[PDB]
Amino acid sequence: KVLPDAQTVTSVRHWTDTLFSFRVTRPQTLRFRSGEFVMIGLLDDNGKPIMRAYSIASPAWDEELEFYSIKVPDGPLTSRLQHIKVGEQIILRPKPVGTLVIDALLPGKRLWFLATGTGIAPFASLMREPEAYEKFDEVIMMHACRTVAELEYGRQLVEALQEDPLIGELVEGKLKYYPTTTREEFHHMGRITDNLASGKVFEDLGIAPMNPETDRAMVCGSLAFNVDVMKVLESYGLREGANSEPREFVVEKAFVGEGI
Ligand SMILES: Cc1cc2nc3c(=O)[nH]c(=O)nc-3n(C[C@H](O)[C@H](O)[C@H](O)COP(=O)(O)OP(=O)(O)OC[C@H]3O[C@@H](n4cnc5c(N)ncnc54)[C@H](O)[C@@H]3O)c2cc1C
Repeated sequence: KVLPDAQTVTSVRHWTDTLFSFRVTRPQTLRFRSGEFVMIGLLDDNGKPIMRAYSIASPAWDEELEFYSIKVPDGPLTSRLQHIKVGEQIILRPKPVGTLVIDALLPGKRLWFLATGTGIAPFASLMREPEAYEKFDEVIMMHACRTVAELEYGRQLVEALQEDPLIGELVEGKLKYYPTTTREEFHHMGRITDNLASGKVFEDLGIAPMNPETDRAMVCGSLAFNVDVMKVLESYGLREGANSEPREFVVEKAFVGEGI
């Protein structure tokens, strides 16, 4: 059974028939930076581990670890994981890594989180990271999904941040949220690549145009989504970097392959 690096589910919350979030106890010695991912999983029928990469959806200070997950019909992990219940366990490898970290960027004045689908997961972490509002004056969350229902987890998160009297102040008109659908009717629509290139996002939010001097960005989507967004960023004069030589943006795959 689930014994290796076992942690315990403390809460579960379903959002759509393809999306759910959950939280589990944190390993005692685990330390990470907001944005990083880890390996989790469950045993298959024969007792073999089914391991998968997951961004930690909670910020570094949170006492429990949060995850925002797809539900793949017939997906080896999530076909099983979607039916997880409080009190049940999961395997968790306490080896955080990744390049969606503030340290992997040149310091600047504005920070952009550019995501689609479950790619908002590392930004559910980072948007709740103190350092994000310390090192930057403005934090822009662009989230693009096909439907209004897929935006809800993210929408509730940002609502909680903007309303809470304490955080609401600490995040003093710094956090800007721009959700869009690409298929379903919604007050705000369009692909991140198009809304960034056209300059429409700037008019809607009422913000200064993208500037390589000051703007820094993180991209988390399908490989296809990362490619297109890289181009638009580079058109603005921003260059890809990392911990080795930090520049103005970083990208990570929300998953491998084509996507649900
Ligand atoms: C760096 C990294 C971070 C990741 N973070 C998350 C995360 O926080 N939340 C999460 O749900 N998944 C995340 N993924 C994907 C995750 O590792 C698994 O692929 C996922 O749990 C589904 O596993 P499965 O075995 O059920 O399906 P798989 O056998 O892994 O894949 C089945 C198919 O479903 C599609 N798919 C898989 N994951 C997604 C996704 N998240 N969104 C849309 N389509 C998908 C792909 O087309 C894939 O071909 C991440 C992947 C990487 C590489």
